[PDB]
Amino acid sequence: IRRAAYGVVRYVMESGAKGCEVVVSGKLRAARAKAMKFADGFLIHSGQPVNDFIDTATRHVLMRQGVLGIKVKIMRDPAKSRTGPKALPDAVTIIEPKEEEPILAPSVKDY
Amino acid sequence: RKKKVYTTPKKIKHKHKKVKLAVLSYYKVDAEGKVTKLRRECSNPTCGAGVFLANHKDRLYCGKCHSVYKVNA
RNA sequence: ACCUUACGAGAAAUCAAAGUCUUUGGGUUCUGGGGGGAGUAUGGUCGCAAGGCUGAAACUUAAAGGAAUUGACGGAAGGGCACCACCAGGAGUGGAGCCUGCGGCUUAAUUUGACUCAACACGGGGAAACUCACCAGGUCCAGACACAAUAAGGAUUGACAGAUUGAGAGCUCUUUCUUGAUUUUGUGGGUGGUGGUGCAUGGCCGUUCUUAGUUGGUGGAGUGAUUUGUCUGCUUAAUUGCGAUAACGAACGAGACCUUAACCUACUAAAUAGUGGUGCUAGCAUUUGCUGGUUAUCCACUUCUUAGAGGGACUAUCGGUUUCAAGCCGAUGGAAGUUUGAGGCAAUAACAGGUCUGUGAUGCCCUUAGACGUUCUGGGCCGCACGCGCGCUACACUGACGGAGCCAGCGAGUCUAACCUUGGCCGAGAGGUCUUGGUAAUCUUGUGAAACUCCGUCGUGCUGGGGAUAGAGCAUUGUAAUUAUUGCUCUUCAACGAGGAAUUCCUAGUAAGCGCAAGUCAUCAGCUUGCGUUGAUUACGUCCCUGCCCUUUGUACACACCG
Ligand SMILES: [Mg+2]
Ligand SMILES: [Mg+2]
Ligand SMILES: [Mg+2]
Ligand SMILES: [Mg+2]
Ligand SMILES: [Mg+2]
Ligand SMILES: [Mg+2]
Ligand SMILES: [Mg+2]
Ligand SMILES: [Mg+2]
Ligand SMILES: [Mg+2]
Ligand SMILES: [Mg+2]
Ligand SMILES: [Mg+2]
Ligand SMILES: [Mg+2]
Ligand SMILES: [Mg+2]
Ligand SMILES: [Mg+2]
Ligand SMILES: [Mg+2]
Ligand SMILES: [Mg+2]
Ligand SMILES: [Mg+2]
Ligand SMILES: [Mg+2]
Ligand SMILES: [Mg+2]
Ligand SMILES: [Mg+2]
Ligand SMILES: [Zn+2]
Repeated sequence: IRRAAYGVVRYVMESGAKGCEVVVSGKLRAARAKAMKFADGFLIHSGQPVNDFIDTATRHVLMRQGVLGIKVKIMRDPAKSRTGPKALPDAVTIIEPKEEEPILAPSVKDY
Repeated sequence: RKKKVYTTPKKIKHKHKKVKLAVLSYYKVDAEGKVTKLRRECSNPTCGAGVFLANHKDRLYCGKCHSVYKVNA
């Protein structure tokens, strides 16, 4: 179970995702159930950005002890979008000005 | 739940599955003659004189058409 | 004696000795060798005594203990928030009558879940049948498949009439036709279950908490668990930020984002939106005007209506006050200056919170043909001595009744069906009937809503306030309305004269008043989700009460004080 869950989170981050997150909830070896979380990268949680960049999915695996729910959250990288917003809402980038020397001598070029 | 006493009067009368009868198709039998037919058939639009008629007390059935065909003598 | 370093020491707290101790030797005396049993027995010895001093063992036990750390708690000390807390208030509820939900009682059954916030107009739970799970009865198999048995000189199915049955269930029987290998009887093995367990689970939802909280990298402190960063103060809705500063720089949550409402005589456009004209007319005036009607009069227009793209607010400008910083408070301008208003989304860690009765989501347990399956008929969920919780109508002239005026916004609506219904006619009404428009910016529909406004009757009287509880009829939905479905008429016309202790919600188009649409819906709203209409008073604070968070502190707690 961990092999798969570490395997799938490794695969998604190698595929160029910004963050991946898988949850397995269910009875493992005992009557008292327990949730495992397996994460890598970072993910946002709130706002309109989650709708556009997080893809989420839920499954019910039917074992012989009971149902095992499987959640997967994948944060795609905003830079590789090509359709819509290319960055998070509060990303600001100031472009570096190319620095040049002061002239100190007035001249006219002619034609 | 509380209990199941199965209170009701016992009426277990699961039916007879139409008890296998003895040798059938008794049309008539004729010593060195052609046989007429007991249990009159029916002048229907489908039944081709193959279905007989039950002989009840004062009525004649059909069986396959479940409709009385009795007429006055 | 104290303060500071840490050469050094130490398990650390801490220590100028507790240092000069694995690089181990200045001199000397005393005591200890896991926790109990036990400072107990026994024997001495001192003492008037009380007792003192010496002082075991059998046996028993896997820890007892020390110093720190992080939590949890404290009938410990401080700080900070919030109309699910208070302040100043507003409107109430608690009293009454009814409506509805829960407990109780009763019952054949009154099916069940959920009991502080975080159960109780909640399960979209407004149940006549169905739903439906409960009760009294009656059918059916819709018991796959396999193997045996039975058996084409019939394995099995169906029924006319009568008895029966609530019954036109031949269900069962009397009676005898019809069918043809599909079935039937067992053995397995399945299937179905609104049967059980939410304390065996998934998913979803609620709650902590929508408070402001959480975490790495690198550096610093510590042997370490850990700590600082993440803080004395000020500030903010906010660990929001300024400042201090062994910390710098970021991440998640907050914020940004998205939706919506407000501005645009700026752009692009429009009989499914709307003006103005010009035709054609009507009425009144008469001058050179006023108000309408008209769909083939047509020409132009976009202000208002609609939605595409954009613009616009960033607390702008000025003044004041504050390490003169983040900010805060006035004034001006502005459509807009409480986060511009309102939401949607919403961290880490949790909870034995709710849901197996939403699910063909589910493990196991039970049941499976006189069934806990499915269906049909009739009841029940509504039964009423009582106790609670959301509500509706009121207790009256700041009003009731009559006539007249008269204005919204959100929205829904039928075809292979019969939904929204205009108009004409009949009827007091509720309703009936004949046509029509609409699959919709086109028609219902300007949804002519109610409060309200103007004139009138009432005249402080449980009164023309209130309309509960009863009796007769007329209609509508529906297979069916009796424990009245709902609507209408007439009559009967109760409590209640502002409500004890208690207690809820709320800071501007907000509270409160007033209606309408939608959801459920064949019929039924006193419910909910929204929308407009009319529109206040009070405050712009604080920790007093109640909650929650943080700091300091103590701890023998850590399934954590229900220890
Ligand atoms: Mg869970
Ligand atoms: Mg200690
Ligand atoms: Mg009351
Ligand atoms: Mg209910
Ligand atoms: Mg209920
Ligand atoms: Mg049943
Ligand atoms: Mg079943
Ligand atoms: Mg059932
Ligand atoms: Mg559970
Ligand atoms: Mg470090
Ligand atoms: Mg270190
Ligand atoms: Mg660090
Ligand atoms: Mg000032
Ligand atoms: Mg009256
Ligand atoms: Mg309307
Ligand atoms: Mg009466
Ligand atoms: Mg009080
Ligand atoms: Mg109201
Ligand atoms: Mg103490
Ligand atoms: Mg302990
Ligand atoms: Zn025939």
